[PDB]
Amino acid sequence: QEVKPNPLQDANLCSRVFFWWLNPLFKIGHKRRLEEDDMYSVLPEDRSQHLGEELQGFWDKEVLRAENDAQKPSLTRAIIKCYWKSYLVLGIFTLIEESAKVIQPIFLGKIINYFENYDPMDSVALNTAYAYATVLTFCTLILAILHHLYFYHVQCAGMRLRVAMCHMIYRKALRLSNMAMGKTTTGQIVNLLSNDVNKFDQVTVFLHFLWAGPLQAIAVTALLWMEIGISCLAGMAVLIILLPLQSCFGKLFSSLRSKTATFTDARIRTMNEVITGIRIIKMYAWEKSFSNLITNLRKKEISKILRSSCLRGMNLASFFSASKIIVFVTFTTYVLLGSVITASRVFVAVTLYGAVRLTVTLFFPSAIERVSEAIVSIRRIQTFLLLDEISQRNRQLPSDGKKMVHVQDFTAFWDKASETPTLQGLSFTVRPGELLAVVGPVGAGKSSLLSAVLGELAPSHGLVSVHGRIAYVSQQPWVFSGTLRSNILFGKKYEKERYEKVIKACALKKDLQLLEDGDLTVIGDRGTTLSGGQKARVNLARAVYQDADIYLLDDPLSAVDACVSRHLFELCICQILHEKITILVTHQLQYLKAASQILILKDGKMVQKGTYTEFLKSGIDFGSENVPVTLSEENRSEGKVGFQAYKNYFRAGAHWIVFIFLILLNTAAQVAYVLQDWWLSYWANKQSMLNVTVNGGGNVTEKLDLNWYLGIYSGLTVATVLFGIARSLLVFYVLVNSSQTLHNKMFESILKAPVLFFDRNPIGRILNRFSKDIGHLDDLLPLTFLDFIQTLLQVVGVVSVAVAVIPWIAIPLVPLGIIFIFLRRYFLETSRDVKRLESTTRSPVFSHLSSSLQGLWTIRAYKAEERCQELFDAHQDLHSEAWFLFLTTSRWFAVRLDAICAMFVIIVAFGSLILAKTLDAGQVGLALSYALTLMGMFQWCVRQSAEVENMMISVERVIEYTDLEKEAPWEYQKRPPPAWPHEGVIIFDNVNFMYSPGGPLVLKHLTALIKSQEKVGIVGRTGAGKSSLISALFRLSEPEGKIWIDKILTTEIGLHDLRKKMSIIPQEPVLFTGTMRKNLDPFNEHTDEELWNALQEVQLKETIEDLPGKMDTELAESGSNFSVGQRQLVCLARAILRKNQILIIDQATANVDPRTDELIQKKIREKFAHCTVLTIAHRLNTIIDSDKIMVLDSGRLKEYDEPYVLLQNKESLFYKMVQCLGKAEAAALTETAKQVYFKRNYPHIG
Ligand SMILES: Nc1ncnc2c1ncn2[C@@H]1O[C@H](COP(=O)(O)OP(=O)(O)OP(=O)(O)O)[C@@H](O)[C@H]1O
Ligand SMILES: Nc1ncnc2c1ncn2[C@@H]1O[C@H](COP(=O)(O)OP(=O)(O)OP(=O)(O)O)[C@@H](O)[C@H]1O
Ligand SMILES: [Mg+2]
Ligand SMILES: [Mg+2]
Repeated sequence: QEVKPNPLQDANLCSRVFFWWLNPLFKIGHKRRLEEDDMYSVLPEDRSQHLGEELQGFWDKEVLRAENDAQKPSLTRAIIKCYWKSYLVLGIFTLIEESAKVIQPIFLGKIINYFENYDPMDSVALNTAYAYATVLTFCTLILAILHHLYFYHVQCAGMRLRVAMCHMIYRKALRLSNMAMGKTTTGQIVNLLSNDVNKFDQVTVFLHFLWAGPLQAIAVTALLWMEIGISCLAGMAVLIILLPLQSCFGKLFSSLRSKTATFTDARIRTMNEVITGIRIIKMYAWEKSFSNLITNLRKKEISKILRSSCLRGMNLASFFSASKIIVFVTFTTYVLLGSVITASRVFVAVTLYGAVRLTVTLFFPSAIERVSEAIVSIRRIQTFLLLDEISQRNRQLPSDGKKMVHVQDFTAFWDKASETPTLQGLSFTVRPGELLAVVGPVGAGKSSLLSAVLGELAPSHGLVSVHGRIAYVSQQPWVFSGTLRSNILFGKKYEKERYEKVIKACALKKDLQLLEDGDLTVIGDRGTTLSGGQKARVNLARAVYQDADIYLLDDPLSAVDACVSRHLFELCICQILHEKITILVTHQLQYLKAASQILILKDGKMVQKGTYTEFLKSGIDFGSENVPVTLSEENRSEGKVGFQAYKNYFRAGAHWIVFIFLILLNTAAQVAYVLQDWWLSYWANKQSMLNVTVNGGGNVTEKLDLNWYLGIYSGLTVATVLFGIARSLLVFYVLVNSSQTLHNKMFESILKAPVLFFDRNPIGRILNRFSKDIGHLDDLLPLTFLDFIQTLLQVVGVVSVAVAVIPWIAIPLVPLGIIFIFLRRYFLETSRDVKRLESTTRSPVFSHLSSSLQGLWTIRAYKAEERCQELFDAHQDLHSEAWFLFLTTSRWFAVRLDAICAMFVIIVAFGSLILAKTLDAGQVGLALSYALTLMGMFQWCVRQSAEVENMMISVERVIEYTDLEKEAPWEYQKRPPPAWPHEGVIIFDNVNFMYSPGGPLVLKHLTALIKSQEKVGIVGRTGAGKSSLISALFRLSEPEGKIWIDKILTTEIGLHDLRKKMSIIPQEPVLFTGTMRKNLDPFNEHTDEELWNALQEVQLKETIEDLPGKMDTELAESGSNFSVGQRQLVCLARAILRKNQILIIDQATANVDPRTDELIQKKIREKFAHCTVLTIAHRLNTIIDSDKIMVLDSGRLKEYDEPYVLLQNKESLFYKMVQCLGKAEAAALTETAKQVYFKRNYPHIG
């Protein structure tokens, strides 16, 4: 699958300058659409691993020199020391080009001097005119040929720098410790890799012009001084009064960029709690809660960028304002001093200014802004690089060949600001062949003991020793993108004789046989495709298949069915891991009979540590075609999209009256700019005629109205300046408003998407369009729209000025125009698909980064950092190839445009003499300079239009999401009564649920009756449909059959109205980043009294009050500070505070100790004893006292009756399941069920 080599490496200079190696690519793109197998590979020196590892050495040398100097490090010094060698050589080309751009007007003015004094006698004049023509061609060739190659090399260097910085940021994020994890979130890294690197490839382009500005300005001032006297110093004064203002604007630009960045960080941080928990938001109708925050943050960000956009508009208006400013300046003095201008002074002035402005007034403020943004970018990258790194594992001592884990007197602190430690007095050891059992209450430190073995917890007192590889199993399963086989292997080689044994031991055979593809089906991100019980066993199978030496199982039997839990514990831990080192932690009091070492931890204090018989003897107790991968690329059909997107983009900004006032002001500014030069030429001609008539017998002396002329010129100039300023401000404001409206519409439409979209499209595919695709509309879109509208206006003005001349020069404008149109049409048909492929290849970078930033724990546990870095480098090169191809195509188009313009100039200069041998200056003279200005404006306008089309097809990616077909509306026309549900009777009648249209069936003929105020329990093997039934009830996807709730069909009411009447406890734990008050209730409607009452009921306030800011503690990403027990308690508190009629418990006692479990069960039974509670759990000790228990097997309901009736039948699946888990527990459960049945049936004798 190796892509063909890039023909650039096998090309000479003659084909590299003109980009001749792009003919087959364009010929292929013109016929069919481009694919990923048609993009050329990057050079061997432009790889990600070759640049990142090269810059890392320089960064390490710089930080070592800073540590030796005992000062603060800096990234700019290392960047310079690394990228100055391959960049100082490019300065000589700019130095010679800026000199040629000043030399060219000299010859342009000298060649016209011959036509001004045309004589048919002397041939030396013709000889020197031809020599001037030859040197003019010599200068224009080097000015218009190598400039695009220099731009291409600069863009390549910028892309290399961006790739190196991205690799460095990724390598830094792959080593962040737990302390640094609480200061930064995923949104920060997303922003740093999306927008903070988009300025490096742009700031390295304009610094040359930045430092060459004054050098060319002084040169052109000294050149003008040769003809103009002391009066020319006013122009230098204007320059030295304008440039310091542009330099001082850098501080304001830096402050505005810093504010934009610190706000965009918080704006992007609120993405995981919106997307990854879309089911939790839909099950609680909290979409408006997140919309009240995200749109407000976007409005604040827009208000902050308003000042930056106003400054950019002011600079872009000053760009074309300073030209006429400098025209008026020194001319107000040369006219008032008595001297006059007829043709020569004004002509040389305009011909010099036309070349000076394009650099000085354009690239200087742009370069200032680019440097101001790059400073903030480098500062943020350095701040991210100076975070607290993870404690690297020290060099282990040479052992005697054996492996063991020894911990003696361990003491560490999770948070240095806290007063109490997490662990106290740890002294134990594990040998190969033993079984350690950790038991304790909630929030005691059971998982901290396992985390300390890995190396994530810095030991504050003591020493640890780890000999051998570790296979860690996190409490929360982590499944990345890919098939189940790739998830089990995880870099290991496929071995059927061991894979089948691992599948049989983990009881995954039924799961692989019930699916449609077995172990070859794809799995979405975050394991949204599979269930919790399936991922909990997939992770264990992956850990077992690795064949490691240390197995740190962090409660893998918490979300697994009780019937298969015994089989798993018997055929995966006591048989496979019997010879290895393992530390199993759990809450069940039946698996500890086979363990030889039990550590009863309590609040991080080692109370007891012995065997299982020592606790019973002493008397102490401890219980008190093949489903392609993730819906590959589907963005196609980019066949010259029409005005359908342009109309929407123009209407989302302002009203039609504002849209027409915009073009009115644009044409007014253009006609004023034209009339300025028109009046200047008229005054010059009038002064020439006056000098002629006063030299040829000037009997009368009638001087022109000096005051009137000066006043009208100043008025025209001021009007033009004000019109330009106003139109720039209006355009920028309209474009900012349009971008904000488009972003708001996209955000409002995304929330209304079905649950299938979120788990069929990867996180990266919908995250890269919320930071880069929508962030470009604030950084590149208006700067490209206004730089093209003004260019088109200037082209129209130049054409209207030139049409007033003999059409002998305007006739050949039609073939040139149609050739340019054909070239633009041929180049866009390729550039569109090239940009599409660039976006499609940049998407997987973020798609993999989002999964890596969540699975870094398992990554460090398995030591797959090399594989992760290789995958990241491959994903980055996949996009760098398309970026290089886009840059090469743009440079080839520019080279072709410049070549055609030079050919047209040569033609109009050569083929005109045969007919103008007699036609002198005034009618043939200065026409060459006219044509040069015309071709320059054309070359600028074509590139501007190409860039605008590129930006339009880029924003088309956002515009496409305007429809985003949805499910049933929020509220239908028929509304339920305000007292509904009054009873809560749910009736099913042949209901079927399918996660995808045409997919495998889950619920097959499910019929059950649920009375009012009847506690119904649901049990059965995992992955059977226990959650599918809840999903069909909550209407996450359109089900079959009919579902009646209090004589009301679910398919005839509003989705939000149905979801707001049923509370639910989520199966997986998830918390929102923010304050505890907002996490408990974001609407801010609950009183503190009832909040504390609910906290006391949940039994969490006792430890909540320990923190100083009980209601102000800001949580980390996904609740990194809180544990699984704390997350479950917060979810229970939220469900209690909901206080609705219908309550559905899915998974509430997964990782809960038996004591607090029974406590909260009794509390719930006392509180909600007057409503219908649909509780679901694996442990029967909390549901054996229910009214009826459902038995879901393979989707179909096998039996549904009373628990005692099920126990009285030795053939029932419920009895066959409860027969396991020992004998005493089963007997106690049967006795409790019999007592409950007696008390319910015969109270007269019970
Ligand atoms: N990043 C963190 N910063 C500060 N404290 C933390 C962090 N992570 C966990 N904790 C603390 O550790 C405690 C939980 O410890 P640990 O994870 O070792 O046991 P556990 O597995 O949660 O116990 P159980 O399984 O009974 O819930 C929590 O009370 C929490 O306050
Ligand atoms: N988006 C999806 N695409 C394909 N299949 C899916 C999707 N969502 C769920 N499934 C399948 O539907 C089944 C539903 O299982 P369910 O979630 O009811 O298990 P569970 O009862 O939650 O397990 P446990 O009781 O251990 O938590 C899963 O086995 C899964 O394979
Ligand atoms: Mg735990
Ligand atoms: Mg479930």
